[PDB]
Amino acid sequence: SRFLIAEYRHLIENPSENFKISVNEKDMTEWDVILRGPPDTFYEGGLFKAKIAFPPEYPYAPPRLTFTSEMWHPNIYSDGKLCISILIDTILLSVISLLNEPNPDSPANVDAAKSYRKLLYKEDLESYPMEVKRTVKKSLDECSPEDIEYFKNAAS
Repeated sequence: SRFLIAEYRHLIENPSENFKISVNEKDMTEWDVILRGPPDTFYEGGLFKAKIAFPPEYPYAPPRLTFTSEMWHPNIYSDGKLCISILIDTILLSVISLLNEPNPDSPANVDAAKSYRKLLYKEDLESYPMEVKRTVKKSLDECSPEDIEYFKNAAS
């Protein structure tokens, strides 16, 4: 519980341009994140809620990451599991980077993968982007104006 608590205080002291964290009031072993969609990508105006659940042992076991928000990405499953093994500070900023560079190896969510392939091979130029803009719109709907404040703001 001790590294956690240092990292946690570290992050609250050092607010990030592109994620808010906070402890799950109910569950100590979970942090609620919102990570902002990378600009100049389909995820442009994101704010995607998810949960980092630390197992009992943590440092020994890796933290699990699950999106609350509906996501459209080939590497995120339909339930929002994103298997960390691909690529906390670092982990979030890595996930942000992955949103815009799907990994063609593990195709967690098939529909999103097909859809991305279709964009790449110029078979369908409209779906993948619009499927993301959907999850973006939905995310802001599901986002308290307190939350929306934090971000564009801590961008100056």
